Amino acid sequence: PREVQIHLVKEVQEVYRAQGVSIHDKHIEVIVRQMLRRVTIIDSGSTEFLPGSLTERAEFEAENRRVVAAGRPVLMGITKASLATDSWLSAASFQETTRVLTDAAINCRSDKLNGLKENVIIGKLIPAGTGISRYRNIQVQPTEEARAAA
Amino acid sequence: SAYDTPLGITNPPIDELLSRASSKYALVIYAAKRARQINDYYNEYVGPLVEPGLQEKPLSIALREIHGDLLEHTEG
Amino acid sequence: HAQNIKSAKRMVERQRPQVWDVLEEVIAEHPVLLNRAPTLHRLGIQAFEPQLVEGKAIQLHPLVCEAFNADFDGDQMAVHLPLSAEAQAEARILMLSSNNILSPASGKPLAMPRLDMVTGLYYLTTLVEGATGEYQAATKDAPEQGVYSSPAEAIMAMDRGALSVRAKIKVRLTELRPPTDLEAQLFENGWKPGDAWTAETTLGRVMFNELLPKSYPFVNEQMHKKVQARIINDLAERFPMIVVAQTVDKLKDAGFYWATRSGVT
Amino acid sequence: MLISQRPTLSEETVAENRSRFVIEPLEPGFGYTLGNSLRRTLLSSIPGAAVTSIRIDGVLHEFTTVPGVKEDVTDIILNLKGLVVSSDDDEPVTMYLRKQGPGVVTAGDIVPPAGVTVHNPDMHIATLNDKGKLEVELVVERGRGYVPAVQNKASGAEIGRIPVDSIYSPVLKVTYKVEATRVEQRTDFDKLIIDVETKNSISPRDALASAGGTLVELFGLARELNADSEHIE
Amino acid sequence: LISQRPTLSEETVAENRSRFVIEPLEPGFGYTLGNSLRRTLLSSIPGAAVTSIRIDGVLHEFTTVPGVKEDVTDIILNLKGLVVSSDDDEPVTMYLRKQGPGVVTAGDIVPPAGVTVHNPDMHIATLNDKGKLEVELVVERGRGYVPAVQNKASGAEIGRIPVDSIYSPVLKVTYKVEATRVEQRTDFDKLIIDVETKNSISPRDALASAGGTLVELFGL
Amino acid sequence: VDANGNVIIERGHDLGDPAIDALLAAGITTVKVRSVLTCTSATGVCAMCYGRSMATGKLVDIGEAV
Amino acid sequence: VIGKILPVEDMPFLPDGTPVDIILNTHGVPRRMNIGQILETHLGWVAKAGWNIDVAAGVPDWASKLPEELYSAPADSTVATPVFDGAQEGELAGLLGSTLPNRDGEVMVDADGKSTLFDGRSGEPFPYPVTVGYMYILKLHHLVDDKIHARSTGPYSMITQQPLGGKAQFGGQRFGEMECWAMQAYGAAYTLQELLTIKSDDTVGRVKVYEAIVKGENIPEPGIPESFKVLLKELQSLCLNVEVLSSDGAAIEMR
Amino acid sequence: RKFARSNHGTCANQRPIVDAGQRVEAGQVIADGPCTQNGEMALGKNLLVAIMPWEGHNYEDAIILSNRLVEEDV
Ligand SMILES: [Mg+2]
Ligand SMILES: [Zn+2]
Repeated sequence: PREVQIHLVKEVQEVYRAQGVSIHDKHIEVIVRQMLRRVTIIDSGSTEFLPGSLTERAEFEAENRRVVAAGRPVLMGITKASLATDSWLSAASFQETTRVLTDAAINCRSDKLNGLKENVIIGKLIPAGTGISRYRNIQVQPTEEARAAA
Repeated sequence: SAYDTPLGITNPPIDELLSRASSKYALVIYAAKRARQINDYYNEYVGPLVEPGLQEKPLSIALREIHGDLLEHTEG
Repeated sequence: HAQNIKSAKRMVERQRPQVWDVLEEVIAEHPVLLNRAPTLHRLGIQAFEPQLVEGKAIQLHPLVCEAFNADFDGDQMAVHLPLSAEAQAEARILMLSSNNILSPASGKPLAMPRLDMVTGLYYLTTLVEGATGEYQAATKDAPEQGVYSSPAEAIMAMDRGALSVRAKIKVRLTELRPPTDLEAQLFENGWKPGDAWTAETTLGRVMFNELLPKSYPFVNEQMHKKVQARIINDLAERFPMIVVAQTVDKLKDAGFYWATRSGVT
Repeated sequence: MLISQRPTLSEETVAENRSRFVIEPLEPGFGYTLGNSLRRTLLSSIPGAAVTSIRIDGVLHEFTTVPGVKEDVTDIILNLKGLVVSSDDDEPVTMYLRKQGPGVVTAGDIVPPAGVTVHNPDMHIATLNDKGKLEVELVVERGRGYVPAVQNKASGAEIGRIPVDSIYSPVLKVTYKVEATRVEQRTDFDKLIIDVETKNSISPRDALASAGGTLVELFGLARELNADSEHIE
Repeated sequence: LISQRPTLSEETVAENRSRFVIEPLEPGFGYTLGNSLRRTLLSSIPGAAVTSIRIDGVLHEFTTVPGVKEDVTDIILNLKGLVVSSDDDEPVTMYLRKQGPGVVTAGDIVPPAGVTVHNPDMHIATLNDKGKLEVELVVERGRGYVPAVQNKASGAEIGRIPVDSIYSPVLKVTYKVEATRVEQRTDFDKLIIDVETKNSISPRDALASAGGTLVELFGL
Repeated sequence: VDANGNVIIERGHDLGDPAIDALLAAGITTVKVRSVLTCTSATGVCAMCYGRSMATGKLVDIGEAV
Repeated sequence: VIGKILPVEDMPFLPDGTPVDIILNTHGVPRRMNIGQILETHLGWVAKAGWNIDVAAGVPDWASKLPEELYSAPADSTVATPVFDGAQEGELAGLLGSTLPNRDGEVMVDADGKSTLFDGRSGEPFPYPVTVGYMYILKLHHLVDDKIHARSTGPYSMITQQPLGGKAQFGGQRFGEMECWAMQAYGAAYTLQELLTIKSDDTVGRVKVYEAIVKGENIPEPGIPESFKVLLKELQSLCLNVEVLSSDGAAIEMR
Repeated sequence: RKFARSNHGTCANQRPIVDAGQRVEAGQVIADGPCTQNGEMALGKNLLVAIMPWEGHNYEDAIILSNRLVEEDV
């Protein structure tokens, strides 16, 4: 993964460097991260795990380690990443609504609204920026020395 | 270093504000809640802490009071 | 001014002389969100303080056109009015142009002299030999001729058709913080807010450095867009955003003021 | 005759000698008209005195600094240019400065003849090193604006007599800006803000009063041709 | 210094246009003074221009009169060529009843006392034998330029057409600053200001009106 | 760390022109920077592992939608 | 676009006192790569300023291939130049070098085709001679009566519950996806969530915020967008049971 | 056709150019179209332009007008 993570960023930068525009590697690395952050399964799991299924890292590892599977690193296309996203109402928003929504419905698949894109569609407070619980819940009292002074 | 007398909506300076909160995103709500309070005062229900102007906007009062350091916030 | 809300809603419909004195009072430091479709990046939207102007045109700032990617060849921009205290605040705090000088892409300043201001400041600062009122430093026969006690004296001399704005001249400077080597040589211990020192520059470069912040060291170099970018980037890295946001405004004012007397046709 | 909105004059204080005036609100194109006029009048018109030629006892042809001084001839020149003097002669008044021994040469160290007065005795002119005595003869005269140094066979045939560029102007540095004001249903009414850095000798309101005084007197002759109809304030 | 009071000699090269010479002046002072005068002249001089016209035939600007060559629009655009002069401060009403065949000139108006039209050679409209052109014009005394005030908001009748009123008797104003005396022995500027009017007021009267105006603007 | 171990810059440094120059003057032809590619966050990314923001001119915010 | 209409007087004016009508920016020309307008401008000056060329006793070089009897021309002489068999490069250098005492006995424009302008605003002369001349300019249809549009509130659509599009129906202005992207790039959740609820959709929201603004009270927190009701009802119409659970406890309807 | 609303909203105002006592050949211009003055495609106007930057009003291919045009109605 890491050499490809270098390669993609180098390659994406070189063509900007060529055209004269300059972007900061980390902005590419944010997308290349979003490329290299899933596993393809040849055949493993043995409980609600289909052979030949794209699976998220953290959720896979937790059941894989077995405290009480078998995954290899995969490189996925951005469309194939937004297609194989954890969310459903956003996946529906991108492409092939009926196909994914049918699967979502029978699966009873719960989206957390951690993604911004879904939380745009429903007219709700965007969780990004000024919409995290540490921001949206802030009690601002006037200071004890300022109160009596008025 | 050399402020060069800022005026209007750029007053008070944003750097002197940013220092009070952890990040600007905190400063936004940290102000907006005080703006929401001084909005309530006209109807906590604390009054304008810093000297209010002829027709100064609730926002500017909050930012002036945060610049004066008359408030504290709680990261939820 | 209006006896009843309905009567106010009539008076605003009739657009009577009594509303205009109020609209300044209502628009006083009340931000608006300018957006151009297609919005290609974050700086494609920016918040501003609306000044009230006559005519039928939105008077955009010349520095935010690099960001907006908006040529004045029939392009149109949307304005939005944030209503909630939160929206109004966030408009003032996050997306105010003065705050968003540097690119999210790199962190190079995008709100910088471009097209006109570049030629203006380039003419202003470019030191050209064989000019009027040039500092010669005559050898035993005559005085040095072209030395100046203050920038004021030089401005007085340049207002007369005697000294040209682009010439090697010897000003005595006080309010401008000297170059690192020059401070390191002359003062060492103390700075130079009140301390005086002699330069070998052009009145234009002095008039330009006059725009940049009191404590910032001296340039003594022609303002090529790369050098402007480097200086404004350095200033953005070293100083507060308000300081840079004023210095770039003075750079714009001076830039355009001198873009005329540039003689570029 | 015609009537308009009576222009206000307010005196914003920047520092001791330097100030800003605000003249508002002016009809569409009353800002620049009286603005640049006021600037050029403030800079040029007002009477004041200054050094025109100096003579430091030493240099006949010796281009290098005078032996037994810390400064250079140029530094002495551009320092002396700074010296602010007021003369009521209308004649090239010659005055001598002489000082000896170690330490500083203040503005107070000069001995002014009858009529002339230096308003800052505390300002610095030179720093004299040990085992040395500097003696300089300065020609102070009255004039207008800025005059470059010209050896027009007064200091031409002379062995030395260094000619120096004069700042007669009591007002050192004037700048100005115009701002559009919503006075009524009409906009683009120009509010003249005028930054004015003077010397210690005069007050900026005095300089402005003098400039105005010269301008009203200058336009008085045109005013007094016909007296047909004016846009009265 | 040179303690000489500034002086200005009133001159003439034509009736419509005259030169003026101001001297002596402070070195580099001329251009600014000339500018101030030029600007005061071009902006703020009280002119007599048509405010509202009234044709009995047509109701509005975008129709035509029976038996005229050009229509009320181009008639209105031609009427702007009037250099009417009005000593009256109030709105004054003139009349024109040119009947039968011929070209209608600016001398064919019948003005009340203290209203004068100074270029009667100009061409307004051509009438055939069939046509009659009856117009009454309203002259008001203003300054600078005003947009054609609406007759809907104000309590004026359908018959009246507002016109683009230009209260500028001055036509062209320039200046050039002669060197006059060499650098040595106290050099002074002399400015020569070329003034060109609409033949409504004499350059002297306009210059005196400007001189009268801006002195009121200058406070001490 | 350099050849000897004369440690010039510690963990949690913004790497400004002074620091970048200092690392060159130290005499090292490589440095290990903390990026999003190696971030052990449950949801999204963690501030310190992104680096300083370009917009702010300071450490990236704990709200930023990078 | 017309950036500024200057009052007649504050306008870069000729030595004879004629103010120039328009000033087109120089930096545009070499970038845009259309110098035509400048040759068109130059020839314009030759067109307005009549030109009795004192040809010569043996003809000047530039007028070696001179066109049909085009040596003299009166004041305001309208000239034809076809789009290939037209006025040549160096011809204009000869055509500007042409005496035309405009009332006064002096030339305005120089051999190069520039003129020394006095600044109406400043009052000073420009320090170098600037390229003045006569240009044919076209009043374009892209008019503010077509383009300018505002809406605080107004008449809404019956089908969608967001303000209309167009000046005829007194519509709003379209807040697209790319604006939402930028709002989110700023991280201005409150602005976007205000734009996408009360400013567009929510029927209680718009009247409540109008009421709250005119009363001068706190803006109510936008709760229930019409879009979400529409999509919830629409998803429930396609036989998908969608129920929003809290962090802990029992689920709820929006109202 | 006196002040006819043309398809694109602009006016199609016509005027006569020729005088009464005048001979006219076949295929000659008699009337004045909406964009003719003596029979010639005249869409816009001839204006005295100056080419230079002017205090940032013309920055990025913007245009500066003299009120004279708006007043004189050119
Ligand atoms: Mg375009
Ligand atoms: Zn991390």
